[PDB]
Amino acid sequence: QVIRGSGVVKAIDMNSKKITISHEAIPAVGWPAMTMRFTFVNADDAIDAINALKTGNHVDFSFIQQGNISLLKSINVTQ
Ligand SMILES: [Zn+2]
Repeated sequence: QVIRGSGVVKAIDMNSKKITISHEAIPAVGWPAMTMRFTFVNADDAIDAINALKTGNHVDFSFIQQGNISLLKSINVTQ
């Protein structure tokens, strides 16, 4: 139920708490490569996403599915 992904951060919205990630195929849930919105709960996850947005560096992340909400459980940026 914890799903892992990778991609590039393309957008962040602090009102909706949404990180837009252009992610790779995720075979565990049968999703193709897409640009999709993930919800963050913690300022740390947002600050990692914001540094990824600046650099364009690849990001690894995990989330769970609640319908239209993909809830971020972790995020790592890679220099
Ligand atoms: Zn912290």
